[PDB]
Amino acid sequence: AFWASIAYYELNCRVGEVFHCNNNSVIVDGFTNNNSDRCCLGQLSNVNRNSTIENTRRHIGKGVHLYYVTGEVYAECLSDSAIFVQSRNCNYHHGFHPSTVCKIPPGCSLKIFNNQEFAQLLSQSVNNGFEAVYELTKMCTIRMSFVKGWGAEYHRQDVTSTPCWIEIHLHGPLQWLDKVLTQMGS
Repeated sequence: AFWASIAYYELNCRVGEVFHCNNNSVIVDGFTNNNSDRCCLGQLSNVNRNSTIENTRRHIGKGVHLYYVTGEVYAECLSDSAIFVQSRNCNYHHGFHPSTVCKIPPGCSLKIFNNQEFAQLLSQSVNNGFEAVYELTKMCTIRMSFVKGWGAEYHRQDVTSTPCWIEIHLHGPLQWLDKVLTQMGS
């Protein structure tokens, strides 16, 4: 019923409740002043907040727009300020460092998830060990931050280093994975 679930974070401390998307076209903004399709970060709260965070939480602006189609996810940077994505899947696709972090230019869009490759990987690994088919678990979760980058070619080198970011859990890919592990024993 929910293709995914975005959990918002501030540095290393999670913030607000997990948002579940029962829509396919879901926007994640940061503006201010209840709303199905939109997931607004701006109406959230944190005390551990501060200047360094306050400042970034204003550049999120139009934020990001995630699209789920046919079993594939897309991300368009609606914010006047960049967006940084790290998807093991999106990477494996373009043959990137499996940990590469992708900068989606304001106005731009990128396919952070391809289901076809996934199902491929999955079956391509079932006959390759359990622990293998399991780490494919790491693929069902994408993590994107706002404004400030991280990982290689950045001062910040782990998402926890950024003032704000999200975590997107792809249930579809997670579901199968289980069903595969399950049948890998009985």
